[PDB]
Amino acid sequence: SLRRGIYHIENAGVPSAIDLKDGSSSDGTPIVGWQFTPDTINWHQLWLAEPIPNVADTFTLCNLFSGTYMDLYNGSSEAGTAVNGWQGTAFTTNPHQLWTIKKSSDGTSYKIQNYGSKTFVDLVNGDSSDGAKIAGWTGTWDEGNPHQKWYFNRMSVSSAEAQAAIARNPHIHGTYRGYILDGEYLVLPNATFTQIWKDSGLPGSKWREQIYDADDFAIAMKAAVGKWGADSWKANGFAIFCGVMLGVNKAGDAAHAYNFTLTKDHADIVFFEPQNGGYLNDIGYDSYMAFY
Amino acid sequence: SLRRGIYHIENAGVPSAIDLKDGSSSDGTPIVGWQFTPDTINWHQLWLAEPIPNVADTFTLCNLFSGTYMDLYNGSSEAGTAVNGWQGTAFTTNPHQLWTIKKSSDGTSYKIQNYGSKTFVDLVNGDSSDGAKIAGWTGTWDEGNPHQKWYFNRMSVSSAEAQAAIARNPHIHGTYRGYILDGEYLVLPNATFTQIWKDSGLPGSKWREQIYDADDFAIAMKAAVGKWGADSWKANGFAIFCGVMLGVNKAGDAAHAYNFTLTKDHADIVFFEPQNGGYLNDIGYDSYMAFY
Amino acid sequence: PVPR
Amino acid sequence: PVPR
Ligand SMILES: C[C@@H]1O[C@@H](O[C@@H]2[C@@H](O[C@H]3O[C@H](CO)[C@H](O)[C@H](O)[C@H]3O)[C@@H](O)[C@@H](CO)O[C@@H]2O)[C@@H](O)[C@H](O)[C@@H]1O
Ligand SMILES: C[C@@H]1O[C@@H](O[C@@H]2[C@@H](O[C@H]3O[C@H](CO)[C@H](O)[C@H](O)[C@H]3O)[C@@H](O)[C@@H](CO)O[C@@H]2O)[C@@H](O)[C@H](O)[C@@H]1O
Ligand SMILES: C[C@@H]1O[C@@H](O[C@@H]2[C@@H](O[C@H]3O[C@H](CO)[C@H](O)[C@H](O)[C@H]3O)[C@@H](O)[C@@H](CO)O[C@H]2O)[C@@H](O)[C@H](O)[C@@H]1O
Ligand SMILES: C[C@@H]1O[C@@H](O[C@@H]2[C@@H](O[C@H]3O[C@H](CO)[C@H](O)[C@H](O)[C@H]3O)[C@@H](O)[C@@H](CO)O[C@H]2O)[C@@H](O)[C@H](O)[C@@H]1O
Ligand SMILES: [Ca+2]
Ligand SMILES: [Ca+2]
Ligand SMILES: [Ca+2]
Ligand SMILES: [Ca+2]
Ligand code: NA
Ligand code: NA
Ligand code: NA
Ligand code: NA
Repeated sequence: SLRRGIYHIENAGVPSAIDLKDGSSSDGTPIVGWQFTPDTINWHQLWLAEPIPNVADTFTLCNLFSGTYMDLYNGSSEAGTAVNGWQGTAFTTNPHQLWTIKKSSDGTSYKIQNYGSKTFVDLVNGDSSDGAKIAGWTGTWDEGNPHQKWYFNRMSVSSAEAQAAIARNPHIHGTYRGYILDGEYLVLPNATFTQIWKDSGLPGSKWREQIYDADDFAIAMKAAVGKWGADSWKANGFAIFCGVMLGVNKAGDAAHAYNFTLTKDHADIVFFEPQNGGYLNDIGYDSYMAFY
Repeated sequence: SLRRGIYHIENAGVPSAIDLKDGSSSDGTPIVGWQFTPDTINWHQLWLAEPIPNVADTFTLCNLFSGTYMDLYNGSSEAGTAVNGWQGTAFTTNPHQLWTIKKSSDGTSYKIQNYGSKTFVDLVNGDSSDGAKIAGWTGTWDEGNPHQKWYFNRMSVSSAEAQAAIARNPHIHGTYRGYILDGEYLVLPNATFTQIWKDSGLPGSKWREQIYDADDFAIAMKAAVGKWGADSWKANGFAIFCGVMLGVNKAGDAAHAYNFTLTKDHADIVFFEPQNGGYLNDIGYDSYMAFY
Repeated sequence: PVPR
Repeated sequence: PVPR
């Protein structure tokens, strides 16, 4: 089963992602194929999949940027029916905005079927052009047709997955306690994490005894990433991943506060020094507390 | 013994505080008597007392706003010698900036003796006027003279005192853990705490599921009070008191994030709801974690 | 539970 | 100790 989370949905035949054109929130904004840059935020190409209770393998797909939903125009079963962004809600009964998403016959890519029409999301003619039509189209669950096959590239972690990444780190103190704040987190590329730090004003901040020391830098960086999340995205029901840690040195006679993020593969954490924007696999402290 | 901390130093005879005139950081800025408003920040009238190691009951007195030190001009023992703000450091050997501070003969007020001159801080003629001269003057430890007696009104708590205030609160969960970040905290009047909240932009922020929910409001308010501390004061070696708490309801099936501050008497905590600027003695949750 |  |  596809898990709740944020996905970059990439065609199996050509390197085009599912893109809400210009990120527009207007009802009837086309959803098109468009090229993408790996290890960036692809602003118009992130989709929050919300599972519908009591309907197997069926979701709403909310564009993270617009807050509008993938919508099969008037729910038509005609091949070539427009797929657009449309206002909706996460747990709608509107079958225009309900999608059954199950593994294709290759067992790695998915097919996306409209719950009402039973037609499939189709990159028409496998066109790799920027702005290529995506439509509802006749098809079957089992056929090889790459026009209708989609890799769901997972961009988010659960709190359970973030907890597992911390737990397998070699720099955790015996007394460690973690405090989880949210459920599902967008994982930032370091390039984006760095840009939020640069735009925070922290690079210019000076260390001062107690009044602006490590704990002030680490909390300011978490607040900046929280503010950036709310200001950047119109969808709800996720958070941005940015942790605060307190740590103690080997000798047990000095402590430090810092941030952490996750690797590309979501398996491990990486420490971030908000006083100089450095990423470290070893920051010289073992964490005794985190909140994220 | 006077404890390390921040003090509002009020004459025992007339309601004048020790004031660094216009808060100026210029060397030789007069220190004068000036009237004050209780339950405000008296911006030019707060003094950080730093104990000198291996010298009994002897301190530097650093103006919180200017970051400059109470200085007996050229260390003269002549009655009427100027007391000014002057650049220095927290642990100086300059006897112009070293003050022996011990209880007067009334056992409640203090006298302030220059370590070098052995003359006392004196509100000349007990003048209650705004801008009245304060000078080094002949005197004795035991005499009743109110010109040379000073109430040290304590404006800060230690981390130990903040921990005690939390521990005697009736809304702490059995599983509570606290994480202390700094050593000595300026306690804000609610009027100032509220002003920092109003100027943060949080009053305009909307609740949004995960992406800007209670934990985002509480962390944003702590970051705002941290930023205000660094931006407002030039002294180092203290922090501003503002806590974050996570709490769980009676039924154990809902949790919430919020802030807390301290009462005027420094004995108890008060909860602060950063989503509406309310102060509460009961916020409907029992704290299972705090950092402050 | 988780703070909201 | 205390974080710095
Ligand atoms: C190259 C081409 O691929 C397949 O045709 C696709 C279309 O496939 C789908 O629709 C057709 C009916 O038009 C049929 O229902 C099929 O089972 C279904 O997958 C469709 O993807 C369109 C739009 O992109 O492109 C092609 O026409 C295949 O059936 C054709 O024989 C041919 O190999
Ligand atoms: C009203 C006045 O109070 C006292 O005199 C103070 C001064 O007191 C201090 O200095 C004098 C010498 O001038 C002496 O050394 C005394 O022990 C010491 O406390 C001083 O505070 C000045 C400046 O404010 O004001 C008064 O002159 C007292 O000794 C006088 O007899 C008289 O009662
Ligand atoms: C927000 C906007 O993002 C980029 O433009 C988008 C564009 O982005 C994708 O396509 C471009 C090339 O045109 C790159 O491959 C990006 O990596 C992709 O994410 C599309 O989403 C289109 C259609 O919706 O909208 C554009 O605004 C970027 O080029 C802009 O400078 C800007 O940052
Ligand atoms: C920062 C400045 O603070 C106030 O003015 C100070 C003044 O403050 C004290 O005296 C006033 C009356 O003049 C009130 O009692 C305050 O409660 C006191 O704290 C003095 O410190 C003088 C001399 O150093 O400097 C002034 O700037 C306030 O009146 C101003 O509006 C302003 O907020
Ligand atoms: Ca939350
Ligand atoms: Ca601090
Ligand atoms: Ca600290
Ligand atoms: Ca949140
Ligand atoms: Na349209
Ligand atoms: Na379901
Ligand atoms: Na002067
Ligand atoms: Na001492």
